[PDB]
Amino acid sequence: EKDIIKMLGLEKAHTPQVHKNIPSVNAKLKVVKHLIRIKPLKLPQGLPTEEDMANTCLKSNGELVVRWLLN
Amino acid sequence: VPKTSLGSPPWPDIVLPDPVEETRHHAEVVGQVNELIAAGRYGRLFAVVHFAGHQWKVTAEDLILIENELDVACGERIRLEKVLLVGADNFTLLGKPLLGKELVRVEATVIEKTESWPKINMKFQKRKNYQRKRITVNPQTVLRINSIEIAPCLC
Amino acid sequence: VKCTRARRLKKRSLRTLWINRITAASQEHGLKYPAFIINLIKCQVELNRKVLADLAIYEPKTFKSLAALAKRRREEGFAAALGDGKEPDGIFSRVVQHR
Amino acid sequence: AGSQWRLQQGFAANPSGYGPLTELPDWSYADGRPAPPMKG
Amino acid sequence: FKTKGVLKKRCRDCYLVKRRGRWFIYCKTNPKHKQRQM
Amino acid sequence: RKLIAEGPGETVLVAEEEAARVALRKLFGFTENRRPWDYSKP
Amino acid sequence: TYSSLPDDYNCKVELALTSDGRTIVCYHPSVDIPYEHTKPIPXXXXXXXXXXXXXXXXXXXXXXXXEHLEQGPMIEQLSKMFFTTKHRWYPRGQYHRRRRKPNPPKDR
Amino acid sequence: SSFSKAPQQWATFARVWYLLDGKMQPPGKLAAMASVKLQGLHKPVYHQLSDCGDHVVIMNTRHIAFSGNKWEQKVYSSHTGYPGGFRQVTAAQLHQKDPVAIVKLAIYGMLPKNLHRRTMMQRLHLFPDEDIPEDILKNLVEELPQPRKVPRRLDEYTQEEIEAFPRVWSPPEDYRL
Amino acid sequence: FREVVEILDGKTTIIEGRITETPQESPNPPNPTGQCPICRWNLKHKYNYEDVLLLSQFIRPHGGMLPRRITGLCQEEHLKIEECVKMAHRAGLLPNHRPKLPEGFVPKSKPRLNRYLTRWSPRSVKPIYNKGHRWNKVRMPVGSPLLKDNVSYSGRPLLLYH
Amino acid sequence: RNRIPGRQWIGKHRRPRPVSAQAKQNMIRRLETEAENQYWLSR
Ligand SMILES: [Mg+2]
Ligand SMILES: [Mg+2]
Ligand SMILES: [Mg+2]
Ligand SMILES: [Mg+2]
Ligand SMILES: [Zn+2]
Ligand SMILES: [Zn+2]
Repeated sequence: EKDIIKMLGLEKAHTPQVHKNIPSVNAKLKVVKHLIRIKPLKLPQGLPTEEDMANTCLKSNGELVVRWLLN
Repeated sequence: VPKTSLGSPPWPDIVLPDPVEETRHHAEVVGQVNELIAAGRYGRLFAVVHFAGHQWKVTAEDLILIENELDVACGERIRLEKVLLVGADNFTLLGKPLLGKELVRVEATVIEKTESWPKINMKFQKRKNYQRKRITVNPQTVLRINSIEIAPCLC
Repeated sequence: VKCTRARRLKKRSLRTLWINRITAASQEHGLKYPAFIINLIKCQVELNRKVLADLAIYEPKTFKSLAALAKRRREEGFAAALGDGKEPDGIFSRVVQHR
Repeated sequence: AGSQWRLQQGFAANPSGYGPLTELPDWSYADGRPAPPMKG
Repeated sequence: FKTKGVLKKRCRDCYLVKRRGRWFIYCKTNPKHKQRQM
Repeated sequence: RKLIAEGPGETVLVAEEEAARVALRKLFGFTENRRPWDYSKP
Repeated sequence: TYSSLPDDYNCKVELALTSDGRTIVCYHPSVDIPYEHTKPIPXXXXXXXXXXXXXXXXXXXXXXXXEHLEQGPMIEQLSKMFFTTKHRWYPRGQYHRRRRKPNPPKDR
Repeated sequence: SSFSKAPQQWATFARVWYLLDGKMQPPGKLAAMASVKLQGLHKPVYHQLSDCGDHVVIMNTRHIAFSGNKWEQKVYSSHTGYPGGFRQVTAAQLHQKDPVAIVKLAIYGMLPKNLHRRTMMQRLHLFPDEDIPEDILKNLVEELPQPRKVPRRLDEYTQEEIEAFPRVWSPPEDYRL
Repeated sequence: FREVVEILDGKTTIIEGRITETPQESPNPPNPTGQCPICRWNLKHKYNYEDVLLLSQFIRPHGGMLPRRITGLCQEEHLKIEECVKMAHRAGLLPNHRPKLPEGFVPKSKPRLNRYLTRWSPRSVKPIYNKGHRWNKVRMPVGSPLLKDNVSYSGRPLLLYH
Repeated sequence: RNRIPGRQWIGKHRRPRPVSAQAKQNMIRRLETEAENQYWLSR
C-alpha cells in the first residue's frame, strides 16, 4: 500500500495531485482507495494557454481557473 | 395542537424585517456614518491588521515586533494594506474579509532590524544516549505604526 | 528539554486562554461559543482568536456589535433552513466574491 | 473551525490557502513603489 | 421461602406479584410454593 | 439629569473624586479617545 | 427598529451592510445610565468623640484607638476579612524572599 | 473610557457578589454555573494566575431537587482513617442531617483540583432557607437565572388555561369516577 | 360520572345510582380521521410527565389510573400515560388527587424531598454502594424509556442514565 | 475495587471499552468518502 502511494506521488498529505483517468492507473488507485480522496478535475475556462501559466489556480471544488486576479 | 411543553419549540420565535425596509435603513445608517467620517468626528482609530502571517490590533503611535526579516531600509514609511477590521469609539468598519484600499490606509514605520535572543532547542532520549542541543537565533523587525487614516468614501 | 516541549505547548495554552475569554464575553451577550464563532465566519469575517479575545477585553462595544452580527446571521440561518425555499437570501446570508 | 461551509461556498478549507488574504502583497512603500515580492 | 432465577406457578392458587422491585410467587394453599426472584 | 461622566472607586469619596476627574477631562478635551497627535510636513 | 440584543446596556447597536456589499458597518453610541436607575449617595459622618467638658481631650480621643493580638487569631480575622484561607498569611522563608525580582519590569 | 490608573484597574478586577436561588433545582445544574462564576470564567479578563473569582451566595439550599431516584442510590462516602471507621451514607440521609452538604459537595467536586479550590471554597456562601445576614444581603449585586424551569402542580394553573386546554376524550356517562 | 349513594335510616338501608354530567370532548379535533384520543389531537410524542392539563384527563379523583378500555388509548399510549402519571405523582404534582384522610395530615414527617423524572418507587430502590469504575458503571435511571420517542428539539437523544 | 486481570487491553480478558456515537459518525464519514471514490473509479 505504502509503495502504491509512493509511486502515486501522494507522499505528502492533503495535497492535490493529478492523474490520467486511464485504467492502468486505476489499478493502483483501486488498491489504495480507502487511503484517498479522488474528485474529477473540471476546466470551466477550458485549458491553459501559455499566456495563462502564471495565473492558474486550483479551487477546492475540484476546478481549475485560468485567469487569476485581474488587476 | 394545544399547548404542551413539547408541541411548542422551546425558544423565542423569530422576526426579521422586510429586505426593502432594511435596504433603506442600511443606506441610511451608512450615510450617517459617512457623514461622521466626512466630519472627522472620530477621535482615535484602531484597526485589526493582517500582517506577515499574523493578525494584530493596531492603534497609532505604537509598536509591534515581527518575527521575520523584511527588506526595507531602516526608517522607511510603509503602507500596510491588508486590513480586516477598523474601529472607533462610536462606530466600526468591517472587511469581508477585507477593506477597500481607498476606504482606509495605515502607514507604519520600520524602527529596528535586529536579531532575537538565543532560544534553546534540546531533544533528548531516555538511556538511548541521544542528546541534541541547538541554539537558534531569529531575525526580527520592529515597526512603529505612525498613522491610521480613514477616508470619507463609503456607500 | 522541558523548555522546548514547553515552547510547543505554549501555543495551545494561549489558544485555550483565548477561547475561554471569547467564550466569556460571548456568554455576557447570551450567546454560546461555537454558535458565535461559526456564524461569525459565515459572514466572511476572518478574525483570529487572539484578536477576537482582545476585542472582548479592550473593545466591549465593537465586540458586542460582532456578537450581534453573528446572532443576526444565526437566526437568519434558522429562518433560512426553516423557510425551505431558494428565494430568500438574508441580507447577511449573501456570499460576496473578491474584486 | 468552519472548513465545511467554507468548502460549500467554494473557498479554501483553510482561510490561509489561496484566499485573497494570502495572495495580495500586504505592504507597499508610502511613495507607492510596489514592494519587493514575497517568498511564499 | 426460596430464592430463584426462575419462577413458576406450582399450582392453581399460585400467583405473581411485584414487590420491592422484585418478583414474588405467593401461595395461600401451600406455603411451600413460595418463591422469590433473585 | 443628563450624565456628564462617571467613575469607579474604593469609597464613595474617591469615586466622586474620579468621576470628577473624568468630567474635567471630557470638558478640556484630554481624553484617551482624542485624536492622536499630528505629525506631518506642510 | 430591530437589534438582535437589547439596547438596555452598553451601546445601542446598528449593524448595516454597504450597498456594494463588501463592507459591514456598525454604529454604536454609548448608552448612558438613566437618572431613574440611580440611588442617592450614602452620606454618613457622626462625631460623638467630643466630650462637652474638654475638646482637646476629645480630639485626642480619636487617636486613642490601637490594639494587639496573637499571630494565630489575627491571621484568622485577616482571612475572614478578605475571604482567603489561613495559608496566604504566613511568612515566606529566607531563600524565597531572596529571589523576588529586585527591579521588576513595567508596561505603560 | 478615560479613567485614572489605580481606579481603572480596581474596576476591572473588582469582585462581585452574585445570588442564586436554589428552590427546586438540581444540585448539579446549580453547581455547574456556581463553579463557573467562582473560578472567574465569566470574566473575559480571566486568567488562572490572576486571583479573579467572584463570590457566590446560594439560598434555599434545603429545597434542592434530585432527578431520578437519586435520593435513594447516590451515596456519599468518607473515612475517619480508623480501622472500620468507614462511612457510607445515602444522599437522602445526609441532606436530612445537613442541608448544606449536598450542594457544597457538588460545587467542591466541580472545581479544578489545585489549591485555589480551597480558597474559592471561601467565597461560597450557602443558606438552607432565605435567611441572610444583612451584611451579605447588602452587598448583593445581581440575580442569576434559575437553571431549570420548574413544573407547576395542577393547582397553579388559572381556570382560563384549564378551560383553554381541550377535552381529549368524552367519558361515558354511566361510568362512575 | 355516576355517584353511588348510600343512606342509613332507621334500620333500613338505601343504595342507589345517580348520574352527574360528563363533560364532552372539545369540538374540533385536528386529525378527525385519527384513531386513539391522543393521536387525533396530534399529541403523540409530545406530552411529557410535565403535562398535567393533559394527564389529569385520565385518572380517578383519588389519583389512580383509568381503565384503558374506558379511555380506549392505543396500548402504547396507555402505558406511556401510566408511567407519566406515576412520575408526575412522585413528582408531587396533582396534590389534589391524594386520597383524603382526616387523621394523616397531622403526623409530620420530614418535608417531602422534591424529586422528578422518577421511574421507580422510593421504597424499592437499594442504595448502590459500589459505583464502579469507568468501564463498569452502575447507571442511576432517569425518566422512563417509554418516553424515548418524544421529539427532541435538540436532536440530542434524551439521557436515561446517570 | 473492580479490577482488570493482567494487562489492560491485551489478553483473553479486557477492559470493555464501548463504541461512541462519535465513532459511529467518523466511520460513516469515511465510508461516504470511499463510496464516492469507488464511484469515480468506475468509468
Ligand atoms: Mg513525506
Ligand atoms: Mg510548529
Ligand atoms: Mg494489571
Ligand atoms: Mg489480560
Ligand atoms: Zn401454589
Ligand atoms: Zn394511538
